Amino acid sequence: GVFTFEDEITSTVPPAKLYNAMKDADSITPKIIDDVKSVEIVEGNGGPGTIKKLTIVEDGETKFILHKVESIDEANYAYNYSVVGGVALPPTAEKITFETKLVEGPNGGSIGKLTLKYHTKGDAKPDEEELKKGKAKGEGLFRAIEGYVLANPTQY
Ligand SMILES: Oc1cc(O)c2c(c1)O[C@H](c1ccc(O)c(O)c1)[C@H](O)C2
Ligand code: NA
Repeated sequence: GVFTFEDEITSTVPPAKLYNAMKDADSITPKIIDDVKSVEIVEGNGGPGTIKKLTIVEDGETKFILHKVESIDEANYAYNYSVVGGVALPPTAEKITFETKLVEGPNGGSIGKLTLKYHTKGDAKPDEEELKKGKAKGEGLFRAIEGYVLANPTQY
């Protein structure tokens, strides 16, 4: 079954900038996120359908995550990817989809909507700790990309 969750977040960065930085995530994330060591494209050109392998470290052990780029809807400043393999993929889960979309916020900033779609096998439900972990991850990437923009103002 598919279980969807949406959280609303805010940033002081305007959406066009955040969005341009969201597209450079493969370069930005390994710098900022300590556990993330690299992102390699396995198949594709970077657009929808592209498969990426992330190499991370957890407990001094190298582990691998597989991502699939799902859709990149500029008109709605949106960037969507799915975890399709690895330990970021809980044993009882088919797939996890992470969507981020941005609109203008009150004061030149942005309002973000982070969507988590947890695909389970058959009639299983998502494990609550795994959900908590997946939301933290989604928010973490957003705050990485945001952090990089705030710290490197001339680049965006
Ligand atoms: O081991 C991790 C740690 C993380 O903080 C994250 C991991 C894996 O994977 C995701 C992630 C990490 C880097 C990316 O470039 C990306 O698009 C997604 C998550 O959102 C952030
Ligand atoms: Na790193």
